[PDB]
Amino acid sequence: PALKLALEYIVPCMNKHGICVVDDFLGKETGQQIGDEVRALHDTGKFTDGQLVSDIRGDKITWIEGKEPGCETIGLLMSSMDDLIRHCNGKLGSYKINGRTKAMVACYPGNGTGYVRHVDNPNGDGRCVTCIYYLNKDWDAKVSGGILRIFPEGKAQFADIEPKFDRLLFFWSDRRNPHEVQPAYATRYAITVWYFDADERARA
Ligand SMILES: Cn1ccnc1CN1CCC2(CC1)CCN(c1ccc(-c3ccccc3)cc1)C2=O
Ligand code: NI
Repeated sequence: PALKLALEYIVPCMNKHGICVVDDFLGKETGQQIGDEVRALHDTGKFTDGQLVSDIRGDKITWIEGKEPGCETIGLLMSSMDDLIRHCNGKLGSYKINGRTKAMVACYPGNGTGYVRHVDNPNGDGRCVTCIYYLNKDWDAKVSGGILRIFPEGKAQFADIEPKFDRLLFFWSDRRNPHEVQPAYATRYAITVWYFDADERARA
């Protein structure tokens, strides 16, 4: 229920906390299909070899426009993220969201790598909202790790997000939300898109 989710949940939660989670976003049939497509990209070698950690390598990535052969349902996910944001009108902060990046599909290989603490957009590059879709069936963070931990600015607490199947996450891309991915001991997939604020971007 896009507009309803938008108006009753995503808008008030973002404006109050700046971090929001939607479980069971596309449902398990579409979700599995996205899973399958991401796995096919992995098995057919479309991912990079992974972030040079040490040689130990971490998260493998691939940029996905949405129209590529074999990425149709990823395309569908993207269109559906786009619908959510659009049905938010201009009510996320005072931002006017007019574009987004392609989809970054990330795959942690399960070798104990994660991702160091960072801010997605620390220097005003246009990106106002980070949108992440998780695809990991029966993820148990107690056993496989890979929690996304956010450190909201000015709070003395963590916000730990499990990379659960069919979960969608929004958070502010700027310094309000430093985050890290804790070590992952199982294959962990996520798809991220960033939304641009027209003014910040016209001006980057
Ligand atoms: C893996 N993961 C989990 C949680 N956090 C992360 C890492 N997080 C921060 C670093 C990345 C990925 C996300 C590396 C790519 N990237 C990125 C850079 C530049 C642009 C860009 C530049 C110009 C014009 C338009 C877009 C878009 C995206 C990031 O921000
Ligand atoms: Ni990040």
